[PDB]
Amino acid sequence: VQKLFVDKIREYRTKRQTSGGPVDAGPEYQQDLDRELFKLKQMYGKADMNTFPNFTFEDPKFEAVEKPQS
Amino acid sequence: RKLALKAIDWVAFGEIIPRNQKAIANSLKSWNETLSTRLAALPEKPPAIDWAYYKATVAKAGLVDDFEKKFNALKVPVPEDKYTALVDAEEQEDVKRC
Amino acid sequence: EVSSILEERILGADTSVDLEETGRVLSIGDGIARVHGLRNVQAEEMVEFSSGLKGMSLNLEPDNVGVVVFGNDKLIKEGDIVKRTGAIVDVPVGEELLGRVVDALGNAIDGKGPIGSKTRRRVGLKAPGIIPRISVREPMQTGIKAVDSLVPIGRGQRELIIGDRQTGKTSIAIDTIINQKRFNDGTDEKKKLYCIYVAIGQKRSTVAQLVKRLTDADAMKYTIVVSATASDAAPLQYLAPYSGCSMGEYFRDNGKHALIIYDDLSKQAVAYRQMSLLLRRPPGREAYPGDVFYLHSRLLERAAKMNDAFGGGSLTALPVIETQAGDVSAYIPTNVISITDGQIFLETELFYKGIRPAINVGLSVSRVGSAAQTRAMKQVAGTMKLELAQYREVAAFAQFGSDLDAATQQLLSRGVRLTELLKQGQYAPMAIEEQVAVIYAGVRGYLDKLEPSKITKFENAFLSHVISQHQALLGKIRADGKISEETDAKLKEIVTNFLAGFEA
Amino acid sequence: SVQNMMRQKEQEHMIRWVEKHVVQSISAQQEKETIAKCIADLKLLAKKAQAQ
Amino acid sequence: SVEQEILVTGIKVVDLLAPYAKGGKIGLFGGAGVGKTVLIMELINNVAKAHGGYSVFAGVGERTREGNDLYHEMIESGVINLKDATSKVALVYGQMNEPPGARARVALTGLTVAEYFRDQEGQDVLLFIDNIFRFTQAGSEVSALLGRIPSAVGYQPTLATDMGTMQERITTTKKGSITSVQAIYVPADDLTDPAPATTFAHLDATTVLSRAIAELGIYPAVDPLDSTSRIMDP
Amino acid sequence: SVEQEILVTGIKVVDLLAPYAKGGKIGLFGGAGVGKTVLIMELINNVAKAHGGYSVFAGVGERTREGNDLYHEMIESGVINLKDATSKVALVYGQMNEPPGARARVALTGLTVAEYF
Ligand SMILES: Nc1ncnc2c1ncn2[C@@H]1O[C@H](COP(=O)(O)OP(=O)(O)OP(=O)(O)O)[C@@H](O)[C@H]1O
Ligand SMILES: Nc1ncnc2c1ncn2[C@@H]1O[C@H](COP(=O)(O)OP(=O)(O)O)[C@@H](O)[C@H]1O
Ligand SMILES: [Mg+2]
Ligand SMILES: [Mg+2]
Repeated sequence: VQKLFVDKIREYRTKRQTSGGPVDAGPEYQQDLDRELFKLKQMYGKADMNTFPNFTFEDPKFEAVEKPQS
Repeated sequence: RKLALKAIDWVAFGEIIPRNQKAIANSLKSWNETLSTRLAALPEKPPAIDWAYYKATVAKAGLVDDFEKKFNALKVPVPEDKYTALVDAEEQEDVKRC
Repeated sequence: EVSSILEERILGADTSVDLEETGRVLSIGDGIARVHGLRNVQAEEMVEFSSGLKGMSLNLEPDNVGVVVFGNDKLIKEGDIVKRTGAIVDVPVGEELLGRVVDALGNAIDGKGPIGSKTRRRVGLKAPGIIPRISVREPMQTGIKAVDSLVPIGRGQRELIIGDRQTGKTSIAIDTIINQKRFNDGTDEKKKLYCIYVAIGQKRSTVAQLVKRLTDADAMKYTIVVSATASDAAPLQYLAPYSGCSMGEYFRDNGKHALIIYDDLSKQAVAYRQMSLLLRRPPGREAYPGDVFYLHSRLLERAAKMNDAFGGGSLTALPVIETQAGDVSAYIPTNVISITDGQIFLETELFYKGIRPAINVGLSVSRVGSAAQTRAMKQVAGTMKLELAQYREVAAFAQFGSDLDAATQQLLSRGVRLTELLKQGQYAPMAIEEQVAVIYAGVRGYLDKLEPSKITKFENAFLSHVISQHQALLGKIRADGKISEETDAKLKEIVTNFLAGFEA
Repeated sequence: SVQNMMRQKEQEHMIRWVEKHVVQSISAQQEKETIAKCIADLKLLAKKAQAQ
Repeated sequence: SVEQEILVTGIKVVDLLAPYAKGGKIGLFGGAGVGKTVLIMELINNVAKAHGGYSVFAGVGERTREGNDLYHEMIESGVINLKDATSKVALVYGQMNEPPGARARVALTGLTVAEYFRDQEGQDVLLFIDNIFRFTQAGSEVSALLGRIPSAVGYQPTLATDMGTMQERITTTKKGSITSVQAIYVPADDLTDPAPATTFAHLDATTVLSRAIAELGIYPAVDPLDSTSRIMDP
Repeated sequence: SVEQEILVTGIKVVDLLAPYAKGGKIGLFGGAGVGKTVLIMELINNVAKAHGGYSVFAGVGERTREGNDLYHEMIESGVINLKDATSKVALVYGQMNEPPGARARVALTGLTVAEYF
């Protein structure tokens, strides 16, 4: 069964030799995972690839009142 | 971080006695109970930023590290203390009147 | 490096030849194969067909053998080859399963990766006898104010959650998993708890909503979920209760503590009745076989409180049972009632009258009694149980009562206000030190002048006060365990200070 | 979540090519069948000596 | 899929106490002659014309008259068009004149067309099924000649397995979404019968109709103290 | 026997209002939380004092958790003894998780021992 085994190892290395990527997928796997990630990134969040976030916040204005005693 | 203590909010601090204004003194104790729990929600120190695992797991380089180089040497300026002095200013005039 | 790991597996695979003890198929139909041959199969032994499905041989007959199928029978044609494995059914078990989703046979269905468990365990083992057990004393904390006050659960007791459809039977057993987070991140090793949840015949979308609820509360790093859903075959909903006790007995055998929830056991007696009547066994009452009592008894008797010479472990079992129109006098609602210790009876009438969780404390019992409560909770709830029981005698005078004695008007006045302390929102489990303080505010008499609609608003205000401003008192009831005379006075001016200036 | 998700997309598309491509390659190896019988029985010669 | 929404209908009892959901399985209970076919005719009136994608109606074991009052109330509203290629509704019909081997494979034929739109295309599909009690009953007639001992009150021994084999294809996956409304006959007003009391595990929103409300004149007779939903959640 | 004869056990409420015949069968109504397992442990003690006859306990399909507490409740009351031969009972326990043939013969095994004495 080792002679059957190396026959499998041959066909993995011809699958390693790629130049156009998915040969058997075609437009079916290309339209799927592009629409699948964009449906998941819409649930994930709108964040850029290199834009680091920076912002500031405003604290509450500590006001005062009057009370006449003594 | 920094954290200072306070005095007892037991008898006097909820009996400020305005012109039937026990509601304003009741709101004064209600802010101390809310902020002490919000200070108990988050600790003084945040989590640590592992830098070495960021390079291998996000190994599409350039765009990953440039945000990690700009957000690392940033600074967080806290809000101003302009209203901190004027509220403490009216305590100095009323204590001379009391 | 995706090509390298695929080439790695196929050289690491074992392609070796062996012998077998095969036998041809006679007649496949409705999920019961009849195999001719297999002259040396034991009872309840796992075989496997030619397509890839597996089978468990239940009937050892003279001229054939009746083997149920773990799948669908459209892949089994008459004239196939049924090889022998040579072993009874066994599941992987260990520490590596913590935080995974498994089916009834230990495979991974969540798609994170395969289990790395190095051990293996049978599902048909026996209970410990009379000698390796000891009486139950430690508390199992649920986090529901009505359970820990009136119907407590010890660490080794079996407690039945019985009620109709849509009354919060799954929700009582889903915050008991959430509540043990406060011990499971700390240091005290003999107070941690481990939870297992078995779903027997529910739809896949419901289990996918419940894992996300336990992922949100960060309570899927110490929980295992065993899912045998509705679409899966009839014997996989039979193994799945016995495939969870074998994962809850590895923690009992090694000095640790555990918890298991069968959701629900009334769908295992149905998935087993179908297997019986297709194997031509003599029926009985409601077409159940003669041994449905022997099916549930040897599953619940595996919950035990071990002693110190064997490790000191434990196993706690909570089965869920769905009645029909509130008739507990059926066949399966009377088998599991006479096996276990006490029941929690959730009604549907109290669910719409405002009482949520709708626990009826008139019919709920626990026969370990007060020996599983802490000393703090035992002191206040012993009078509350007597106070509520005097109210339920006189509940029928409330609709038209104003011409009664002042004691009877008082007994109504305390019963309504003790009820409002028992109501509780979903996914908010409390602590025992906070639970004893709220009961102490009510049973003493500090609420008979507050209006009955304000008892909920007063309680949420009072609890957020004593967490931040009296934290050093709720460390001297958690660590002490009892409530002394020093803490009795110290708690006394606290609820008098808050009640004085409250309404603002 | 993009670097590890898309790796599983070509992990399954890798084996989707091979198992349909093995059966079209071994169908003409009848010259390998004459040694496939000659290697089987020597394992059986190794196997029948185990019970005996 | 795990996400939940709310799909608004316009009925006052339904939207208040038991809200329906996008991509969620909905059940319409109740006896005989209380309004299960009219209430399932109302949701084709409101929901199906304002909806973007397509729609499928499978009718399993009901009167052959009422499959003609649907073909003639969907031409005059323009949903079925007999002159060009702009229709939006398919129809699959196996009625109560068929042999009992044919009333138990029609509901599997309804959700095969409705699986093409969800999987091979990506649109949002609806699905209306009336009735679905006639899938269980039509398998309890061929059973005793196939050689099976009966269970409780007269159903087959494989009752809750082939029900759960059909009801696990009507789901919302990561390739589409199927809203589904189903009418479920309850035999002689008893929700403890083994055919309606095992469909409860497969439904998110149950709308239990009742004859004790309908005999007051309150229409639609929906029981408020017996209808639930999974999204009644603050 | 050709005559009825009263068995005396010492208790004032039993031996006066609902007396016990010698040889007859007695039905004990009541369950948990009422104080039943004390009345079992005390009728063992009094017959071995006033009459001189031992007893057998037969647990027909009984729980393992509740068939362990009765072992240790009898130890702490003297009627069973781990040090010498002054015990007053013999325990037969066919527990609940056993096959349905083994839970039906326990009341026969626990009657053979009672026929020896
Ligand atoms: N304490 C509570 N307060 C208010 N609502 C609750 C509470 N507990 C549960 N519910 C609600 O009750 C509904 C059904 O509860 P749950 O599913 O737990 O009941 P169940 O009887 O276990 O369900 P099933 O009949 O499917 O087994 C849920 O929508 C949940 O929101
Ligand atoms: N909008 C409505 N409100 C109340 N009752 C109705 C309504 N529409 C029809 N009905 C009543 O329901 C009965 C049965 O209608 P239908 O829904 O066709 O039957 P079924 O529900 O038994 O399939 C009719 O007799 C009719 O009087
Ligand atoms: Mg539930
Ligand atoms: Mg109709």
